[PDB]
Amino acid sequence: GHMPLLSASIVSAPVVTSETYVDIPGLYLDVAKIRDGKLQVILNVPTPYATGNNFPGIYFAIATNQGVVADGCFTYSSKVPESTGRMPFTLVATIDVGGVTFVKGQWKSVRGSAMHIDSYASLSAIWGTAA
Amino acid sequence: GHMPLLSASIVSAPVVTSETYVDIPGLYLDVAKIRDGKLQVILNVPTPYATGNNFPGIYFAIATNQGVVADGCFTYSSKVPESTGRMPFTLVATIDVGGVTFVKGQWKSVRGSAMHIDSYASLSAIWGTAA
Amino acid sequence: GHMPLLSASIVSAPVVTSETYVDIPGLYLDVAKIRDGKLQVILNVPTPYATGNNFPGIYFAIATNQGVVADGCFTYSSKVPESTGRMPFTLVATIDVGGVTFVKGQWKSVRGSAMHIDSYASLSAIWGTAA
Ligand SMILES: CC(=O)N[C@@H]1[C@@H](O[C@@H]2O[C@H](CO)[C@H](O)[C@H](O)[C@H]2O[C@@H]2O[C@@H](C)[C@@H](O)[C@@H](O)[C@@H]2O)[C@H](O)[C@@H](CO)O[C@H]1O
Ligand SMILES: CC(=O)N[C@@H]1[C@@H](O[C@@H]2O[C@H](CO)[C@H](O)[C@H](O)[C@H]2O[C@@H]2O[C@@H](C)[C@@H](O)[C@@H](O)[C@@H]2O)[C@H](O)[C@@H](CO)O[C@H]1O
Ligand SMILES: CC(=O)N[C@@H]1[C@@H](O[C@@H]2O[C@H](CO)[C@H](O)[C@H](O)[C@H]2O[C@@H]2O[C@@H](C)[C@@H](O)[C@@H](O)[C@@H]2O)[C@H](O)[C@@H](CO)O[C@H]1O
Repeated sequence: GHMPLLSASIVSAPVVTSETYVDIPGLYLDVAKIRDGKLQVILNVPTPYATGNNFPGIYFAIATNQGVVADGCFTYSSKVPESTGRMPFTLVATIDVGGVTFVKGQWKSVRGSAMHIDSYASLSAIWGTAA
Repeated sequence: GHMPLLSASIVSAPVVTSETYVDIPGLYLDVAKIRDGKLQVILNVPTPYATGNNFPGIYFAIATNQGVVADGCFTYSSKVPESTGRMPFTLVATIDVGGVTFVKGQWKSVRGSAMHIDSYASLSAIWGTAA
Repeated sequence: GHMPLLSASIVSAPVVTSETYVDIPGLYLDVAKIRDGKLQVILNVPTPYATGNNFPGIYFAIATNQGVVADGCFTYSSKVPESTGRMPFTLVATIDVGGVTFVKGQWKSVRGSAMHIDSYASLSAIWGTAA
């Protein structure tokens, strides 16, 4: 149709620790399957947790073929929290589509944390034009 | 008009405890008042808190006539926190409108928590098409 | 173009304490540079922290020429946390453009907190119509 909404959602990912950004499997939009204008991209990870022994947390990024375009993180406020609580995370970025063929979510450990998704997470994009 | 933006906002809700998803009163979009294509729905509860004595928290869901389409939660990282801090929460889901007549926000207790909204919260939807 | 996506992003702001809402520098959309219909506005501050000695936190607002349209906050759950963890924050509001010429992000201290952004934050708007 004429006003594309793109969405990918997952409910889990294998638990991993990574020093560097690695794809969150399943959070991937094939944009080439839009060639001009803009995409407002939301990465929504509403119920993540991190396990670790040095102020755990998770960095998240939005990436295209051109690499990371935006990132951010949550961290706990204790070195070893009593419980690794669920720390809702959302990241919003707008990309110029004019060598972008895909958008994806990525994550990376804070201080060696293991990264946990065990429920709904999504990557969404709304197509628009420049002003 | 030709590119509908839907929005509902509230500033409070009666405090309740619920084992199961119950509507957050006022976060409701009448979609039937769109019949094809997609809605990107955001549930934004930026300043909630939970009270309780067993690692309190709140689950939130986006639901249509067809039930819950996405959910997630925040939880505290202490069994009884010193203070029940404000834990911003956002949830994003894209729905195929092709027996959807309404979208609403819902919530449910984590471990018997009382659920508190006492400031701005919103439910938003942007209409688009399949790709 | 015919379906404008507006975006502004920053990676830092001078650290300040404020009793009242002050602009977050750089999170500003010139809307007048749209005169009818709606804007869905997202303020995304994914990696803020607050420093303070009385349950620190940050309030955030979306404002237009007409003032604040929505706000919310995060707060820590300890009076003086062991570490001031990163507390992702998102705020979503829909505005009727019919004396709006700009949209901006603002912030304000919780209990005298110093306010910290030292990585990506964004303010985004998608143009639509009434239903
Ligand atoms: C409070 C806490 O951290 N509990 C951990 C247990 O996690 C809970 O497990 C039960 C099933 O027995 C439920 O699945 C519950 O949803 C789990 O709690 C959720 O996840 C944890 C990690 C926290 O984020 C909590 O706030 C959230 O509600 C866990 O099964 C055990 C062993 O792995 O550790 C407990 O500390
Ligand atoms: C630190 C704390 O939890 N304070 C609680 C009190 O809540 C504050 O009340 C004052 C008015 O006296 C303000 O309204 C302030 O905004 C309230 O704090 C906010 O809400 C609490 C629940 C926390 O989320 C806090 O971080 C947030 O800023 C509360 O009135 C009393 C009794 O109910 O308990 C205090 O612990
Ligand atoms: C755990 C913690 O709070 N550490 C604080 C230090 O902040 C870390 O500094 C290192 C560089 O040495 C990195 O830049 C790291 O990313 C910083 O941690 C990040 O920011 C702090 C404020 C927390 O939000 C943390 O969770 C987050 O990962 C800081 O440099 C020093 C002195 O200012 O204080 C430490 O407590």
